[PDB]
Amino acid sequence: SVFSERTEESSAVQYFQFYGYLSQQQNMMQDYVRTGTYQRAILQNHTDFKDKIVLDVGCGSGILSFFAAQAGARKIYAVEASTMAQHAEVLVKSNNLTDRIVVIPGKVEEVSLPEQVDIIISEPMGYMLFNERMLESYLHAKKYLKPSGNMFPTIGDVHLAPFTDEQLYMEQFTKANFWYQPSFHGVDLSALRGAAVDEYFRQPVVDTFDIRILMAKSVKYTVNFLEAKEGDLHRIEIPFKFHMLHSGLVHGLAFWFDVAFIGSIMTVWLSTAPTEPLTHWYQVRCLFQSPLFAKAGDTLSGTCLLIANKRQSYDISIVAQVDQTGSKSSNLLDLKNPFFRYT
Amino acid sequence: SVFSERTEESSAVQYFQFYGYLSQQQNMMQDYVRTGTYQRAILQNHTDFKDKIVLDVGCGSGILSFFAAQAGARKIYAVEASTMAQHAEVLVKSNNLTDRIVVIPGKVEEVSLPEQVDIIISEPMGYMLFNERMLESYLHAKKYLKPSGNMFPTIGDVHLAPFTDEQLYMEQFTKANFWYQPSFHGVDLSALRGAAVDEYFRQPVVDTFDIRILMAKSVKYTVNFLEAKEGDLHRIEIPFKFHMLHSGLVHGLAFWFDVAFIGSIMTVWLSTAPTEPLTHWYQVRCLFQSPLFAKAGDTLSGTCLLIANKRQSYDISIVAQVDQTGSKSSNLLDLKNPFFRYT
Amino acid sequence: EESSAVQYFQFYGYLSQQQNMMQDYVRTGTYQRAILQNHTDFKDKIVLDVGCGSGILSFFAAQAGARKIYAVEASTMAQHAEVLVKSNNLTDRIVVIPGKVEEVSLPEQVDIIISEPMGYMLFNERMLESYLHAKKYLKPSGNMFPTIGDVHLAPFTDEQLYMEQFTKANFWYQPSFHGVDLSALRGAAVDEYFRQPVVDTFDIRILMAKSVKYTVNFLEAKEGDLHRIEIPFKFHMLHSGLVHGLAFWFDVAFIGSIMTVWLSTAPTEPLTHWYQVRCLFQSPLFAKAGDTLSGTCLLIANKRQSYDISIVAQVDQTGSKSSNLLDLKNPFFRYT
Amino acid sequence: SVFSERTEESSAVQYFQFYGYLSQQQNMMQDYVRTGTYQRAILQNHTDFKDKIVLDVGCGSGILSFFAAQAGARKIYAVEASTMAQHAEVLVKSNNLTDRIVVIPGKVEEVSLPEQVDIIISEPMGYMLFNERMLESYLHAKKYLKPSGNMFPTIGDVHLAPFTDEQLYMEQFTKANFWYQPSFHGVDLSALRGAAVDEYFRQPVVDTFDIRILMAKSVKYTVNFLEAKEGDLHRIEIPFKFHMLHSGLVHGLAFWFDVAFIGSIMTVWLSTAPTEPLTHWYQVRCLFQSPLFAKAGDTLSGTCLLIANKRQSYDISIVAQVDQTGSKSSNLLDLKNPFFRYT
Ligand SMILES: CCOC(=O)C(=O)CN(CC[C@H](N)C(=O)O)C[C@H]1O[C@@H](n2cnc3c(N)ncnc32)[C@H](O)[C@@H]1O
Ligand SMILES: Nc1ncnc2c1ncn2[C@@H]1O[C@H](CSCC[C@H]([NH3+])C(=O)O)[C@@H](O)[C@H]1O
Ligand SMILES: Nc1ncnc2c1ncn2[C@@H]1O[C@H](CSCC[C@H]([NH3+])C(=O)O)[C@@H](O)[C@H]1O
Ligand SMILES: Nc1ncnc2c1ncn2[C@@H]1O[C@H](CSCC[C@H]([NH3+])C(=O)O)[C@@H](O)[C@H]1O
Repeated sequence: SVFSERTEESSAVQYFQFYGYLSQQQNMMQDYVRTGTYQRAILQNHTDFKDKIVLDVGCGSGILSFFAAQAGARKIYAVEASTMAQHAEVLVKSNNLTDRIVVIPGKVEEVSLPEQVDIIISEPMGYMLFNERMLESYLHAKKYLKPSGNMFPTIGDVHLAPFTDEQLYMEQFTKANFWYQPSFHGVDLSALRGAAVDEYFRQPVVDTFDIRILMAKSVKYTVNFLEAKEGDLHRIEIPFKFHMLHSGLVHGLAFWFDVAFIGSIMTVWLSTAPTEPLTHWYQVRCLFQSPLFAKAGDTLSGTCLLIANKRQSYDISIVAQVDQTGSKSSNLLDLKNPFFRYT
Repeated sequence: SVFSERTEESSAVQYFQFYGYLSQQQNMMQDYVRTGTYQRAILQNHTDFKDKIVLDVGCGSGILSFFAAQAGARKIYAVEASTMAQHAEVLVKSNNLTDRIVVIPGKVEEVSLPEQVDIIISEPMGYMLFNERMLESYLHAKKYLKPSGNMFPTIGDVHLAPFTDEQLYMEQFTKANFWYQPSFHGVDLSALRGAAVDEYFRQPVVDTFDIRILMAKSVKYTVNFLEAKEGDLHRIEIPFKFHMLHSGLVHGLAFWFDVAFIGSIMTVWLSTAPTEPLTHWYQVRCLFQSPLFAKAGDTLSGTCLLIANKRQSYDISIVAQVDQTGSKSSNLLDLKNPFFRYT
Repeated sequence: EESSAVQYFQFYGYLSQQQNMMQDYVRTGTYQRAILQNHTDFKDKIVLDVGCGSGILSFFAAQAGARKIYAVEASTMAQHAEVLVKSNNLTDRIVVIPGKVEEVSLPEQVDIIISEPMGYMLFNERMLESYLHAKKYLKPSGNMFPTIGDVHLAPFTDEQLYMEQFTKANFWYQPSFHGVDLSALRGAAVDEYFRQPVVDTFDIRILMAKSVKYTVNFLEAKEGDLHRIEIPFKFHMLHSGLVHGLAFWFDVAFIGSIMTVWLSTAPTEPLTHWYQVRCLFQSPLFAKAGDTLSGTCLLIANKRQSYDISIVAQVDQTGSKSSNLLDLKNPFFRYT
Repeated sequence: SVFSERTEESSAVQYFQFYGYLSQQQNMMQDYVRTGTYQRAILQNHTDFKDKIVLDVGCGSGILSFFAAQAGARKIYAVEASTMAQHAEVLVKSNNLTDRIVVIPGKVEEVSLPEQVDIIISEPMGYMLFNERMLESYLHAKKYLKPSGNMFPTIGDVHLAPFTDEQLYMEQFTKANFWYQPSFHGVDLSALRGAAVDEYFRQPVVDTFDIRILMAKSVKYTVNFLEAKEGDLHRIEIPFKFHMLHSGLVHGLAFWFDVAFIGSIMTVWLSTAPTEPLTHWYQVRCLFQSPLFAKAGDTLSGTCLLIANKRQSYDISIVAQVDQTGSKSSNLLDLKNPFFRYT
């Protein structure tokens, strides 16, 4: 199948084991911004759902299908690959919606749906939008989408901005310098210090931060889910040119994302920006191996290349240069294993 | 091999991947009670190592092998299945111990050793002692042990005691009651309440606690590593009969463990008891879904049954009754998915 | 029901209960203040005291110069009031008439009716109906003391109380209480506990929105108006969080010719023997600051001299709704 | 029925409304002394129950019937007049005991049983044993008892003893003197002081106390439920002669009670004495209007007469005199309206 060909089994097992927990669905559901914004988007665009056929990709508990039901959908196919699928069936039955919602256990790449749909709904966004690579299943599901059908969310924006955080940068060495001692219980650990430094810097940092550490307005990379194909997400090249608003040391790049629901009545935005209330996605920061000095007015240019890997995640490659000085720094990060710093 | 027939590919991959990180090694090493107590056990029993052949099962960073070298071992075979093996060899070289520590990459069930050993060392203890199932590899390694050789640790004591903690119980009940809502954003979730409670209470609670919450003297279950066979750890049946010292609600059972290093010069104990300084193992508590009332003088009897599973952990069944009244509780826990409650 | 009335009037026949009421200085002092400072509404007037008890209000009316006070009391306290009238040398002015105001015959119409008919949440005990019934003896230009009553409602957050009640219900969750499985009743137990209005006081900071007010004008209203009392509400949430229920209190106003005097049982005011009342939701509602919480509190009069209370509340922005039933006759007195 | 004939409608309605609440059943159930002693009494006398026909008078939640089922009864008729009867039916089914326990809604005086029973069980004890007059229903149920049938409880002991408690006594005047003031908001209340004193002294005081307030060994009055007839409980005359152990002022009589379960295997006692752990019955004290001075060695003689009233309670008449001095005191108390003093 399409899913299995792009994912090591070991990862998929863990992934769907993870989403089989009611506690995780609860964790997502209790994020008021998320759930409220999806509900707001679906109900305020009721003309996009009333008497329509809907597909819920990865329905989990089923919450979005029930929202689609509130909006008047004629028939909702709710596909779910984890065991959560049975619980969804339970909720469908207990909410007297069996005539309207059909739970389909399995992967959307592998199940067969009987008819074309007017609209697809889903919540496939991970850290940095793309983590978990579920966006590809979302795009894959358009094989069941009627031409001129719609996608909720309709588009996704990834934002990048350079940041300064001396303490975060210093933290890595403070942790790694554990190994820089000649007699830990009589053992010289120092030979592993460089390896420890490298290991820490390959971890993207998941947490939030004060927006005051940001040194330039973000660069935006847009995925239009109506236009994009699954293959578009295998290699994501995000060039950037930052016009520095502040003078100082740039320690790395900060990441967050927005998604938009573009309905017939209105467009509704779900934002994970550090200027907005915190969500369960937080934000993500990728350090440069070496800080770059920049003056306000200078340009910081380079590339963030996201390469999809077989663990349902991405290898992140960042190259940055201060154009005015030629000072250069890069980093390569493994997004499947982020460091959760939030407290 | 013995390891692969009894272990899922997915679980083993994540396990040995997990232990491939220097940061996790740093976390274990920075547990001073653990590391210091091991070093104390090995050095104070230097005669059990002097000019001896040693096997270190799962050497990780190699720290125990270095202790064995400090104590005068002539040759140490250090077996390690994760990529950490590469790092351990780096340390063996930078510490000029190549003539004495031989790193052998691979699983102890699969590698070939050149000779039998006089003593086996390892740190195979997990949560509730048994989690991760490394004790089976530790016991499996005895095929390389000479007829009158020794094991460090030599024995392991599991301790059980009932506790009262209304707040923890109500905490979990508070979490589970989310699924009690009849109108979460208009959706009746209640049909799943029972499912939510089951899932939450199946999580052993990992943390520490004040000893005064204990309602009776602990019961001890001893595993003798010198005599026990690997197969013995597939199904562990722990009967218990507590003589209640205090009247009140028993909300569940608390678990911790001791291990002993029985050397020629001394017996050295490593304890994770709540009366002792905290370790990275903390303590473990298994909640009853419903508490049992008992009076001082009553006896609380039952069985704790541990079933080894394919995810390198245990299915826990706890059945307990207040003998005088017939008040009974039965519970099942999934040790692989614990609740980390500390700070 | 005869059964309810017997207990009611036996309860009010005890001197200790009168003492308990009298020793509420806010109540007694505020009543006295309302009557004396509007003394011209009583001076040389005819008064009816509905449910006079010990007679204290009739005595206030006498102090204000009333020419004649008919003090109606159905409990045996009526006999104690007459003792006080004699020992206070007011036989020429206070006439105790034992019996129910619905059943006695009065010699003349009155200029003003006084009474203390307020129960928990104002309406408990359904004595307001007797008060309004008594208006048959009221002159066209007559007055009522109190004249109006305001019921105040506000959403509140109080996790401690909610878990307190759930902890109690959790008893019925046991699969083996002395070997007996009680759990099949847990749903019934929760329902019962959560049907208890909680009588006590609280810190005003638990309130999550400015209160909503429902006013009953005793001068205008009919007895019949009180069998079904429908109180709609729309709260504009000031704080984000879990709404665990609705808090209730009441004010009454004595609108006299000289001044208006207010008696308040609000949590911002000194405590009275009425405290305040809270109705818990079985499931709390999450609301954000700025959201709207709308719904209805419906009071249906029953034959046990009280009301069946249905509270339905909804967060308008999410559709999260909670429904609840309270038996006002059996409250939980939490105050200590 | 005999029940409707001895109780005003108003009282019975309130009584059975009161007992229709689960919280009330719960409070009785959570009295461990009570519930546990009944369970012990029934299980330890299993030969009095195994394959027998049982009558449970006023089963409430049904708990005693379930104890009888545990002891092996072939059949239990569980009679209950409040709406609790319904909830009892639910528990019998959910506990898979419909073939052995038959819930019979109604008053034991009014329902019909299909057959005679071997043993009657009940918990009919009120304050000072006799309050609520349920013992008459219990004795009435003997119309269904086989000759040589048994009753659990089998006997009831009411204990009386003189006590000294100056503070309790003074409390009464402190409370009544509220009315002894010439200008309560301008009103002279004093004419009612005597009535207030009266009202307070007519209330039996419910609470517990230090046994050291007792001034003589108690006198015991026994009801043998096997022999007694309903009518025996309408008028209960308890003569007493106390031999004073301590010198001082006697302020009244303290009351408590025991019941005994006289089975074929053993006798089990349920005691509410102030020397025993507290129960929901506490103890009861009836004050004398005027205290009596007694010397150690003096005799305090008199009568406690309990007269049943239609409010399902008793009018208590107590007359006592110190024989050596002739000083005399009386009190008339209404057990229906006690003062709950316990704090
Ligand atoms: C929570 C406290 O509740 C209260 O405020 C009251 O009910 C006030 N209480 C006490 C107030 C008292 N007057 C005082 O201020 O001293 C009501 C009194 O009115 C009597 N009564 C109730 N119905 C009655 C009826 N149809 N006909 C005649 N009498 C009635 C009652 O027997 C009682 O004596
Ligand atoms: N290819 C796939 N096919 C089906 N379900 C999937 C797939 N990939 C991920 N999922 C599920 O999609 C869900 C993403 S989480 C969103 C769940 C739910 N719609 C909610 O908003 O609460 C998880 O339950 C995953 O198990
Ligand atoms: N069957 C096995 N064979 C070899 N190594 C193993 C096996 N099971 C676990 N391990 C490794 O053993 C280690 C357990 S942690 C103990 C490491 C070291 N003794 C120290 O105290 O620092 C990890 O590095 C695991 O990867
Ligand atoms: N005459 C009567 N007939 C039937 N039930 C009665 C009668 N009098 C009292 N009861 C009930 O008897 C119970 C008294 S206490 C509850 C006793 C129960 N067996 C237990 O141990 O928990 C109440 O449920 C009353 O409603």
